[PDB]
Amino acid sequence: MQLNPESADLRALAKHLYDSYIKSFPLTKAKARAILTGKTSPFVIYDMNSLMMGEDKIKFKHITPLQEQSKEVAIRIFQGCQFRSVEAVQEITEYAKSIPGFVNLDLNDQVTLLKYGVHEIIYTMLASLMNKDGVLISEGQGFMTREFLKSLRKPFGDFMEPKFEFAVKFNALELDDSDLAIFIAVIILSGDRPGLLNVKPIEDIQDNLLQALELQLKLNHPESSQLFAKLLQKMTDLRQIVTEHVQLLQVIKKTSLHPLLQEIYKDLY
Amino acid sequence: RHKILHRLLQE
Ligand SMILES: CC(C)(Oc1ccc(C(=O)c2ccc(Cl)cc2)cc1)C(=O)O
Ligand SMILES: CC(C)(Oc1ccc(C(=O)c2ccc(Cl)cc2)cc1)C(=O)O
Ligand SMILES: CC(C)(Oc1ccc(C(=O)c2ccc(Cl)cc2)cc1)C(=O)O
Repeated sequence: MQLNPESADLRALAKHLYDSYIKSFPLTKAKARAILTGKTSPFVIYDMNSLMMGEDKIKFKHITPLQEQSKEVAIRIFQGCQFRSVEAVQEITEYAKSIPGFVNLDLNDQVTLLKYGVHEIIYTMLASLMNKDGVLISEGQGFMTREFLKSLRKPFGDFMEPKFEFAVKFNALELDDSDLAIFIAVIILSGDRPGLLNVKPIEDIQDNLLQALELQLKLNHPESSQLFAKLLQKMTDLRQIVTEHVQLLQVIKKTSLHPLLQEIYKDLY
Repeated sequence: RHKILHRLLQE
């Protein structure tokens, strides 16, 4: 079945992806997992009282005492998420650059690739910070409960719920950072994003990422065959939630956002 | 469009 030939590179690929992955992002899944269980204490926001007291105890990077904050928790929260998304786009861009061969793609296609993959890999990586009760925030300094989010007014309460539903099923796969490094790499190099004009060199890379992932999944998960196909089917699900997130943006929008994000959502799908 | 993104790839 499986041999030990020049698959040494496949493993060389995964090591390289892991090493830049672990320094590209703040909180690895390993680290967040330890916080979600104890060994290491975030402030828990379950309450409007805990909210109002959370913004006091937690040091959010996007806020400064001198600036005007909207009297509107739903809006003060969207603010932080926008700031974090802007930062996440930059961290994902840096990671994309470390994927062997990416920087030699046509720069117009690197842009297209990053445009469609960012939020998918954002939702993928968000699960690493979630359990069934809530999600870690502020580099693990805070913890916002799932049920408090759902209680926010009007449509904002419907933003994070699909993400929780995704994370629950997705975390049951019990992937680790080493697996996550190669999976997001496979996401970024999706050769079926709309608007690509030099596909073949992208597919060639994705295949190398795909077979490196499969080999990684067999070596690291003896207790579950078909983990590979299950992940691929997850990439299908990540697209649907993006489609469902945009429609929600529209609802709110017809009732703004950082030029980088507006740049990303403009003419998406 | 994609000028902010295009700029980040150029680094
Ligand atoms: C930032 C932007 C453009 O749009 C988002 C809008 C909302 C969320 C939330 O998760 C959220 C949930 C509840 C509240 Cl009250 C506030 C925010 C995340 C992203 C994106 O897609 O990058
Ligand atoms: C890379 C990643 C996943 O970056 C994030 C980017 C965007 C968000 C959000 O959209 C969000 C939604 C709800 C809340 Cl309460 C807070 C943030 C979260 C994390 C990380 O940090 O590992
Ligand atoms: C980079 C990071 C994690 O970005 C945030 C993303 C989301 C939030 C929130 O979920 C939130 C909760 C309550 C309030 Cl009042 C405001 C914002 C905060 C910060 C930060 O800045 O540390």
